[PDB]
Amino acid sequence: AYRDQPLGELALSIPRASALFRKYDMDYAAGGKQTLARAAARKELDVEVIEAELAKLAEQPIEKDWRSAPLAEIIDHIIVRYHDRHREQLPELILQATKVERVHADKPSVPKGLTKYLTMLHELLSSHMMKEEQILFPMIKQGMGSQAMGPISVMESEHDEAGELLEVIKHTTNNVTPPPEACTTWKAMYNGINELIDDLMDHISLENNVLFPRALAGE
Ligand SMILES: [Fe+3]
Ligand SMILES: [Fe+3]
Repeated sequence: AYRDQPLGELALSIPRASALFRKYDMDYAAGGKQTLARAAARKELDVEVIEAELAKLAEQPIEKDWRSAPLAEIIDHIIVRYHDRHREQLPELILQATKVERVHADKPSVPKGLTKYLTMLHELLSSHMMKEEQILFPMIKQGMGSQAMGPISVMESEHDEAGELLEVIKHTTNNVTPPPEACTTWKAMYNGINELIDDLMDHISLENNVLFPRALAGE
């Protein structure tokens, strides 16, 4: 019956379900309202297998369940756990990609364009996180979340843009899989990319699937 539940709710209730969905390239973050059934069908996946994997994960509860946590605590968590980390992650990745694209320019597997797309993502996240921290999050903390349809819709649109950039970054890097000739810096950079993707999806998931709907509902 997991297939009839939304991707977002599964990711938020089952430990490491997020990483399972990442493995299947299912967008539980911006597309978290869609059922696992619909997502698995769009990708021609055996949904029974996925339900078995989720059942194994669900043997234990999620260590921290944010679905019912105070919105102020969710906001403060987002800022430290995700916003502050993205601010450090992206500059480092941009410099690594520049070095990789230069040093391995001749090699056929080099992820040409990676720096460009990381820079685009960094520019988007920088302004985006500033708008949330300076406009939307204070509004929610003040209790005006029920009036935030406009601002939230803008943020969710920017989340979609970030999702599109993540898709290009994954394609450019053969789904963040380095070639055999990959140097240490190359492999380390891909590990950092996967960490960024993991974090940004959980980050967007927490906003799209918990903070924003609960704020709009007046919680
Ligand atoms: Fe955010
Ligand atoms: Fe956001």
